[PDB]
Amino acid sequence: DSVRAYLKQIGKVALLNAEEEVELAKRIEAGLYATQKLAELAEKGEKLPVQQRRDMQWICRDGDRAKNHLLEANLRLVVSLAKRYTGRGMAFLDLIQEGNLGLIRAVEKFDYTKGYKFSTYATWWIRQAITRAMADQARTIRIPVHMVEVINKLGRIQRELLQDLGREPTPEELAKEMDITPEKVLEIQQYAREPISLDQTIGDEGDSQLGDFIEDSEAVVAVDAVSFTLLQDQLQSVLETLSEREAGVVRLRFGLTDGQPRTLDEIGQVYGVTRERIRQIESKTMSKLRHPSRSQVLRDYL
Amino acid sequence: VNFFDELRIGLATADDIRNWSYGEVKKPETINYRTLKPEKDGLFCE
Amino acid sequence: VLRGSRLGAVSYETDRNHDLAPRQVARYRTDNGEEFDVPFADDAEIPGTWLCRNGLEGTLIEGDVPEPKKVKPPRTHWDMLLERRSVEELEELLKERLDLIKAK
Amino acid sequence: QDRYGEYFTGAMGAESIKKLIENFDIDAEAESLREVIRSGKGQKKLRAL
Amino acid sequence: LYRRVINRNNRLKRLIDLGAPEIIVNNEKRMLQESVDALFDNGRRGRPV
Amino acid sequence: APVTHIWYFKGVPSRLGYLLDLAPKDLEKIIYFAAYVITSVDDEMRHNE
DNA sequence: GCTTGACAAAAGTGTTAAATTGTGCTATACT
DNA sequence: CAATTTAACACTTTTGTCAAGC
Repeated sequence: DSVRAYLKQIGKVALLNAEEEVELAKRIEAGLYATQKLAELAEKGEKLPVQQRRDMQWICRDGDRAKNHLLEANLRLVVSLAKRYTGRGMAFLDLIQEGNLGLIRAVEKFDYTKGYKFSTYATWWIRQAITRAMADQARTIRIPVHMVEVINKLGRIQRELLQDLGREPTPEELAKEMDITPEKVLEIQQYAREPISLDQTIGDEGDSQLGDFIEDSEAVVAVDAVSFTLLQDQLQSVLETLSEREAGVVRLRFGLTDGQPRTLDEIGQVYGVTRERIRQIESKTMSKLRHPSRSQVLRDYL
Repeated sequence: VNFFDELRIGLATADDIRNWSYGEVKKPETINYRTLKPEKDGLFCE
Repeated sequence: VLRGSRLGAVSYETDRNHDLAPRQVARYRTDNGEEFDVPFADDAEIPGTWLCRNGLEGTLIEGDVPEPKKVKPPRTHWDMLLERRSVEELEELLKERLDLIKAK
Repeated sequence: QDRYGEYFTGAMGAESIKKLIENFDIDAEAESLREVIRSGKGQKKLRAL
Repeated sequence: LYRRVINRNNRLKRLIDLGAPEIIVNNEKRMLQESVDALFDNGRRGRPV
Repeated sequence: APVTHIWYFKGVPSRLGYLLDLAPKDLEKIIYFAAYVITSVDDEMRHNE
């Protein structure tokens, strides 16, 4: 396995104890403030003496090394905490890495003045980071954290209802035990579904996988498409039978040229004409067109 | 088209890869969960 | 047989080149020195910064709109520690540690 | 590395291979292989070939 | 598969930012290499996902 | 971080493992963060001191 | 051949209110 | 929890319908 190498690596360093963590944290804080004092002096450019310069350059680097040692000491704890979420959603080593990020944050916020063990405080951040990573990255279609929590609650009460009533719980029972309307619980139910791989083995074997027998409902069908190319032409011919002005308003009103359904006011700029005359012309043209003498030609593309 | 004489293959120095691409995939998300539109800067990004 | 679909609604427009609309071309330069072009429409204003093919954000070549858009650096380790302790406590701890290395 | 960091450089992973081939002279290996082929007798000639 | 790469890659881009210890960064780089290998060949190295 | 293309690392022959004389098992350890490899050694400076 | 006034439902104004989403933090000890 | 997005509506404006006529 690719994980056993990590298990071997983490055994290099030994576990710490309370007082050791105490002076480690003290050294980290002292080194951070030493860096701050370095910056403060460098802002003025104050002459840090040669001996004090080396002493400070040692103390800060020792603080960084203490941070590294403290981080490396708790990898066993991180792995142990991450081991609880194996087998659902995310890979084991991904969970270990997210726990490592959580441990890094815990070390960032760890306080030694409290006198508390690092183990108790780390376990909060490590668990939080593992849960966040599992929620964000465990599904192809990403659902937000709140919806993930709602889905987990739905599953929990569904299992409880199944155990109690001893039967397939209808959505009404789920709603009653969740205090939510049937529609919302149904929405959560449908959201919780996982997509099925398009490369399955439908057919009991590998002759067809899944998609060799799926038809596109949005397919381009030739007979319709060609018909459309004719319809335009027919209209282009039919609108030619009308007068120049009568044909223009219909073309501009429906935008056969540009596509914009120009309002009457816009069409009023053809001659400064008011909306009412343009409406009258449009109605007259509509009466002319809908008569069988012209409409019978087009009465199949409906 | 219909003007081929031979087809050749070779390695890619990642300059060809950077030339082909129309943009890098910053994020892993594919599509929104309740709405079914693609997520920007991720897979399926428009 | 099984039936499927996408969100990509199809259109039967036959106008491959029937209609031509005006456009303007903006040019952007990336931080690494690569340059790209984008044919924007002749509408409103050209955006100051654009996400280019290489993934870096590039600035308009002409140069305008000096707005970093509300810079906000992340919480630094020192600023992250300043809450847990008082400044006087850190001064005292640093002084104590400097005594240890003085004795060495 | 601590003792003699100024004299030599080490690396691990794919970055190491990249850095190591960045200065790799292609001609030298071919010349050496040809010389071994014209010089070797047993399996060494086979490996060079 | 592609997604699996990104999740690793982005994580690496964060670990280098805050100066993580060498062990974590090496582990992340190993994960990234394995993910790319799976993307190109599932089962060539190790056991396939 | 850079990654190695699997096709040329594994396959018996290993195209990379033949381009540079590293043994097939040597590459596996270097690539998968198991063993260090010396990228460059300043021979002239070492001989000088 | 075409225009003004009286009305009307429909398409927006502008802000607020409700739902949704991203985010840091939990200190008995646990390796 | 604060930030972001979306519905919600009391109301304004653009737009479409009649009766009349210079």
